[PDB]
Amino acid sequence: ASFLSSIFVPVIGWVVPIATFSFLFLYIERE
Amino acid sequence: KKARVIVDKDPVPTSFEKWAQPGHFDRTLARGPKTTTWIWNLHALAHDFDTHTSDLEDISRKIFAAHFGHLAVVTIWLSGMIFHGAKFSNYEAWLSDPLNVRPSAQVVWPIVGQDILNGDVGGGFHGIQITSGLFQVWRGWGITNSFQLYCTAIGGLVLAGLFLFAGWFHYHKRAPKLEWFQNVESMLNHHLQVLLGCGSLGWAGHLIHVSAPINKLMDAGVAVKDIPLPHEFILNKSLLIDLFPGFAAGLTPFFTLNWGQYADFLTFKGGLNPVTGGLWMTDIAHHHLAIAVVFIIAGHQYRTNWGIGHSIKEILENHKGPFTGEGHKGLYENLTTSWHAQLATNLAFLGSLTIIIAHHMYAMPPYPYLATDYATQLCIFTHHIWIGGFLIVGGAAHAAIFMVRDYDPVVNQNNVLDRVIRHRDAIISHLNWVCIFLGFHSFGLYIHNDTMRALGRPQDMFSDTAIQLQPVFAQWVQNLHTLAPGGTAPNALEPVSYAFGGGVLAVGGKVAMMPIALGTADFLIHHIHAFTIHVTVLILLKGVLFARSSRLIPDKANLGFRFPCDGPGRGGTCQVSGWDHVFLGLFWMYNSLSIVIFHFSWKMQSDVWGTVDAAGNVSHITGGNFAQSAITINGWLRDFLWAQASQVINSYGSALSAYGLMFLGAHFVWAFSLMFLFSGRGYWQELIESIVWAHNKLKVAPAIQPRALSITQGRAVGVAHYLLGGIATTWAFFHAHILSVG
Amino acid sequence: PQQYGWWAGNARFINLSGRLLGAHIAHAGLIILWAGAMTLFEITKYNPSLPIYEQGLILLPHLATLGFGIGDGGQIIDTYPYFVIGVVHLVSSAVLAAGGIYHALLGPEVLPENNQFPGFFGYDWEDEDKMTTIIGIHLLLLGAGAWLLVAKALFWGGLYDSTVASVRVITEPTVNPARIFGYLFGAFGKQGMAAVNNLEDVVGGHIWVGILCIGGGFWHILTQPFAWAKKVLFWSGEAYLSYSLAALAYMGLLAAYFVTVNDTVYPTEFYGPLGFSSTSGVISVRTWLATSHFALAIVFLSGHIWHALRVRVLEAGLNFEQGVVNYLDTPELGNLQTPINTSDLTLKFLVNLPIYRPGLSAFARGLEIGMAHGYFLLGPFVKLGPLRNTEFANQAGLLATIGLLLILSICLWLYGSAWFQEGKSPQGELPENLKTAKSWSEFNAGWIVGSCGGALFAYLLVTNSS
Amino acid sequence: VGWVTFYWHWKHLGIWQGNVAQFNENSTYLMGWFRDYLWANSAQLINGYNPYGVNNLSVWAWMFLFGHLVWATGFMFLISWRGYWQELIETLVWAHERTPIANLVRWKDKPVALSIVQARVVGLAHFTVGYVLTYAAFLIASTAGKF
Ligand code: CLA
Ligand code: CLA
Ligand code: CLA
Ligand SMILES: CC1=C(/C=C/C(C)=C/C=C/C(C)=C/C=C/C=C(C)/C=C/C=C(C)/C=C/C2=C(C)CCCC2(C)C)C(C)(C)CCC1
Ligand SMILES: CC1=C(/C=C/C(C)=C/C=C/C(C)=C/C=C/C=C(C)/C=C/C=C(C)/C=C/C2=C(C)CCCC2(C)C)C(C)(C)CCC1
Ligand SMILES: CC1=C(C/C=C(\C)CCC[C@H](C)CCC[C@H](C)CCCC(C)C)C(=O)c2ccccc2C1=O
Ligand code: SF4
Repeated sequence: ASFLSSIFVPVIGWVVPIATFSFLFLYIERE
Repeated sequence: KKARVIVDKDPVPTSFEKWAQPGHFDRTLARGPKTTTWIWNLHALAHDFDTHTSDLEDISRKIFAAHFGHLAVVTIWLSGMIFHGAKFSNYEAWLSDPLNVRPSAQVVWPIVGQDILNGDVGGGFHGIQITSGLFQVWRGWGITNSFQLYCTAIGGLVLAGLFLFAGWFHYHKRAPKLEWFQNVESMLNHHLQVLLGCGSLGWAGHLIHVSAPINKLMDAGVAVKDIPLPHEFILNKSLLIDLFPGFAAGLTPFFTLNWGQYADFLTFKGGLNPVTGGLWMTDIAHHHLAIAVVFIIAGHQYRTNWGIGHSIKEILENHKGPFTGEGHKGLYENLTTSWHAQLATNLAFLGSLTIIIAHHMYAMPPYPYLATDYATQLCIFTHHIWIGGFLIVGGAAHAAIFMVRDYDPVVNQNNVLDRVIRHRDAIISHLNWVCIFLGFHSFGLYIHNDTMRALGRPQDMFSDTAIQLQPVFAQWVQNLHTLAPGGTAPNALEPVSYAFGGGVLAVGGKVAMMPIALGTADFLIHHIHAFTIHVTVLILLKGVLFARSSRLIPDKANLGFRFPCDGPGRGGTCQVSGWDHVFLGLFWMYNSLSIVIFHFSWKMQSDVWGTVDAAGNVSHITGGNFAQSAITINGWLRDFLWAQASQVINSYGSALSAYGLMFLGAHFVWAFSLMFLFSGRGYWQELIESIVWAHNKLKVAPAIQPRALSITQGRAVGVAHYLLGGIATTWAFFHAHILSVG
Repeated sequence: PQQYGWWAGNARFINLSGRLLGAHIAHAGLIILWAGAMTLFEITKYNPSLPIYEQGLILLPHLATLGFGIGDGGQIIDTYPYFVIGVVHLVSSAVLAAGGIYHALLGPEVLPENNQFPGFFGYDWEDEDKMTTIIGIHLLLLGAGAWLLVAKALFWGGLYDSTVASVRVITEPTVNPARIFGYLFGAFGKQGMAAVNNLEDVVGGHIWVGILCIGGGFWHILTQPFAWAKKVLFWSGEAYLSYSLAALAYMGLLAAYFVTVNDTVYPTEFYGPLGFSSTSGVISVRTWLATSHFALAIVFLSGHIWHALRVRVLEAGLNFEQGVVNYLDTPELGNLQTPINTSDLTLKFLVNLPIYRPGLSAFARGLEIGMAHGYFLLGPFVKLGPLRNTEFANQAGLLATIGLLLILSICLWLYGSAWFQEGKSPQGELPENLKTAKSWSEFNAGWIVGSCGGALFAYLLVTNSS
Repeated sequence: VGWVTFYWHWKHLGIWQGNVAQFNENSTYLMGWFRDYLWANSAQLINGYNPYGVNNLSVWAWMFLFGHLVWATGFMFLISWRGYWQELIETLVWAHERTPIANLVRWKDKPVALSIVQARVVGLAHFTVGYVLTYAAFLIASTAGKF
């Protein structure tokens, strides 16, 4: 189960920020 | 026209009337106080002579008289230092034993237990150990007794008296007209030839006739009582011949260009006297003679009353090229109609010179028994760096004051000053960038290193044992200066400084000076200096270039030099004034110089200073920990601040206890400053309202209505206590540490 | 002419051919005088006991390497060859001196241009053929001079060799192009052309140089300069001077490097130990030659820059009174016109970058930009990464690069998504074919493909460095 | 809360080490606090990492310096006020517009210096975060180091 750390920590570190900042950027610039 | 003495007689009648009329000098202040803001404004405007009167002649007279005043207080101070040397010191004991006895010229009175501060300083004397280097100055002067200091002190009090009289006389009695003041060519001639040239020739005289002989005998181990008085070397030539055979030749070799006949008392030795670890008096003699000649020649450049010579206006006007339009045309008018333009220049370059002096005096210790007095070395370096940094920021302030008050568009159209104003966005944008680049690629390397060390990855660090950043250029220059004697300086025996290379020179057991090797820690700290200087310049240059206007406030010149803002509009215009850029530049000057004196302190203690074994092995004060520690912030926190603060914090119940108290006191004054800097007037005026209510309630409400400090004064008080507290802390730190280990 | 002051007095006869000629023959004479007179000056104070390198004799080393009166172990046994050479120059100086003073003031101010033989020597700075023929004519004499060194090295005695410390005759010159030109490509050492370690490559080098110079000699006299040369170069008389100064500066630095590192063509028995060496306090001949000609190369580069920038200012129709800093024809606009932002070089370069270059599709712009950025971005990741000192340094670096380029691809998609909002075109200096949502998608597709490719290509070159 | 927690911690450190005397005699003058509490108990914390290696307090040593950095960063927003920054950002806007390849890209939102109130918010946050992390690091490292 320890292997989940190798999946989740990179996701919370990179995937989640990129996805969140990408969406929020597109939302705050929507006209 | 011709330079001539032209003065008005009895321009200002002397009377105590105006002494009894506080704020007489300003029309607004003359009406009297209504609020407590008046009391501050009185002191704030006191020496702002441009606001007293419009007349440039009256301003010039006030400035000339004030200077005699400042010369008088400086002479009183220098006379006091020498008097305290004559009366309340162990100077004579220290002459007999320079290496063992500790210089002290301040004795404390026995009251409330403060006599503890009178520590055992050697020479059967109890007092505060002095770090001003006065003993090394007086030894260099060839002063060998207390009577010579008494004479010099009294002489000073008479000179201070003369300076007071001069200032009163040249204001109240015979005040020069504006014509006199604007003879810049005559002033430069007299100040280059007499003040500097004849001063240097005069001093060469003293060195050659008094200092060099007396110091030579003291270095030969002759007892102070056995050494002849300085006049006996003039009256009895035989004594002087015995030390310097070249005097046998007399003055004929000078007039017949047979100057080699003086090669024994006018030398180009280089390095340091091995007895004292200071520069050779004979090198210093030849320096001051050579300086004197170059100055006396230099000060025949400017045309006065005989056609021969340059006019500075014509020189300036002729220096223009295809990038700079009219070039330096109109700058002569700026520098001869604005006192602020002269004060800007003179503060900028005297400040820059004082920092050069700091560097040149540690690397080439000019006084006998200075190099080994590690307390004096650290303190005079730090002192002169600080004075330098304040003077430079003053330069920028008065440059901004000139731009707001004294700048004329008509005089300065398409000249270098006009054209810098026209690309000021390009200047500040590029300087902004280089500041961020230097910040990232200097400080970011420390953060990289801290993180790598913390993650247990020393191989990934920027260090000598990891990813190296060798300062190859500084390393190459050190080599060139080390190879200079015999090569590109054939008639030099040693290098100018052992800092560049050559051998470890040691006096007593201790290292006077040795080569200061540069590596990754020296590359990193040099790029921190570059960073912190470029950011200070960004702030100050932005202050001067945007003093008159910006894209935000077009009419900023109308608001003046010192105004708090132009209100919360345009998003908020807090600290747009040239004054507020000086305010912010002071913090960055403080930040910059703090890291300079910390760099000096740690590098010297780890890599230069220390004891020397009979075999010749150098054991440094902090055992060369700089290379591996000074490459992380944690290393600075631990191995510098934490480690070396042990002496100041453990000083209570000893002669250094005062530094322990100053250390806390200074930490307090610093923290107190944050009240003024972080808060605003609005809060304090509303608090004063409630306090005024209570005073009204008991019928003790003052007629002079209490007001919270002005927005500008809040900031002025803030930065004042911040600098005082911060600098005083380091002062107490440096002393307590270096008076224990050094 | 008359606008130039006495300080710039030699600029008065730029357009006057006779004075300019007379000046060149006169200065030639001055170089010959020095070469000849200083050879005698050095002969007069040669102590055969002490070595040459720590006496301060510079020309005798140059005569020594050619093998003029030397026995075994680089020992100067006879000095008659130094004297005959010294006097030959020193007399040639007096002949060239005469020629100098004649063409200066006694001769005509302008060399006449006509169909007669005296007409041939006459020239104009605009007629490009005549200068090209002069280039070729003097190139034949550079070739001739290189073949005279070869003839000295092969037939007339030979050259001194530091391997055996004797004056061996050369028989088998290296006529291999791959070997001789390999020096230009840094094949046989890091030092390049200054990495020669035998006379066989030196003679071989001067064969190749000899035939190239003679080959170029025939080319330039029989051909006029083509339309591509007609556009890229400046054609004022000061433009040619600035080019020649760039060459002299390059040659000065070349020889300064040669003498510093090379010991074959500069023997240690004559010039002294390699690098910068001082024996018994005395600075070696090598150090003097190296450091002087290094300093003169920096000066002659400063000469190229000065004369080249002056040409570029004059040809732009700008004077030095109004200057090189102007306004944008609308003074109240932000920017100023400067040689950094408005120079034809700057404008031509920027316009021709893939982002601005006409006739590139949105994809092709992205692709070229991608390839460039993807290529250089590999370096930092490979060489400074955490796995830089492992077997996975290149592979780690490549995956990092692809990684960064994928986030940069998202950044592009975000930038486009933000701006392209139904009709409203993006602000900023875009090309006309990147002002639609589909064109921006193509540009992003271009960037991705380009950047991945650029990274992959750099990786294939890095991993196959063998 | 600084004074409250310092007091709580230094009194307890004495009690936990069976050395109440230290607090009892040195807590009556502020050099005692400075030396016997801050200086004395920083010893292990700041050696969490060093040239010789790392231990389990390396993270607290790093957070300790992080706190000091975030605190100090707060001073910038609290001391230097908006008008300075708005004038600086104006030149950056100029430079972007005039840079030949960079001026390709354009902001949707005009760059402006933080508001007067926002600067007090951001300044006070950096100050607070700095205050908390610095003491959290010191409190934990110094106690966990001894115990
Ligand atoms: C919060 C989570 C997080 C995680 C899990 C990582 C993980 C990593 N970082 Mg760290 N990093 C982070 C936050 C994070 N970072 C932050 C906030 C900063 C700024 C303070 C940094 C600053 C930093 C630097 C300066 C460096 C790292 C490096 C690394 C790598 C070192 C491991 C190694 O030596 O193998 C070697 C591993 C590789 C060469 C890369 C493996 C493949 C990559 C991760 C992705 C491949 C493409 C992917 C499939 C798709 C696109 C990317 C993305 C959208 C997912 C590792 C992948 C080092 C590195 O190697 O950079 C690339 C490095 O030099 N990081
Ligand atoms: C520690 C305290 C602190 C710090 C870090 C800063 C930082 C800065 N000051 Mg400020 N300043 C301060 C205190 C501080 N100041 C105080 C107390 C005052 C009141 C006097 C000021 C008043 C002031 C003035 C008047 C000016 C500055 C300017 C600057 C900037 C200079 C340019 C630079 O070096 O950028 C580089 C950035 C740094 C060195 C910060 C650290 C960078 C880290 C190590 C790298 C990034 C790591 C990572 C990628 C983080 C993100 C990842 C994460 C989100 C996952 C810089 C951002 C100047 C400026 O803006 O000119 C350019 C300027 O003119 N400051
Ligand atoms: C701010 C300066 C700074 C610098 C220079 C470095 C440098 C480095 N870091 Mg460190 N780091 C830093 C701050 C810094 N760090 C900070 C603040 C932290 C957070 C605490 C870290 C945390 C960290 C981690 C966790 C790791 C690193 C690592 C590294 C190394 C590899 C990084 C890498 O591959 O990036 C690649 C960089 C680029 C792709 C950008 C290159 C920029 C180019 C060269 C600019 C070119 C401009 C050009 C000259 C101008 C135009 C050209 C013209 C022709 C048009 C490298 C030595 C890694 C390592 O392994 O250490 C050895 C690693 O694992 N760093
Ligand atoms: C420390 C001090 C002091 C003192 C000081 C003094 C004591 C000084 C002095 C000074 C001096 C004592 C100086 C002098 C000088 C001099 C000079 C400067 C001279 C010059 C000369 C010349 C220039 C010459 C010329 C000539 C002639 C005449 C003839 C022949 C020729 C000739 C050219 C050689 C006092 C008390 C104030 C106090 C404070 C501190
Ligand atoms: C000095 C100078 C300069 C220059 C510099 C630079 C900029 C450098 C860099 C460089 C670089 C930056 C380069 C680059 C290159 C690149 C390359 C060479 C690429 C390649 C690529 C490829 C070939 C690819 C391919 C592919 C693709 C695309 C896709 C698919 C896959 C493949 C692989 C097939 C300039 C001009 C600015 C200006 C003047 C001065
Ligand atoms: C504390 C504080 C105040 C309050 C401080 C004030 C009003 C200063 C008042 C202190 C002086 C020392 C009062 C002196 C009064 C009498 C002259 C004392 C007479 C008694 C003596 C003779 C002993 C401000 O007004 C202010 C304004 C703008 C920004 C920040 C701040 C700020 O931080
Ligand atoms: S907060 Fe103070 S300085 Fe800023 S706009 Fe308001 S009154 Fe002016």
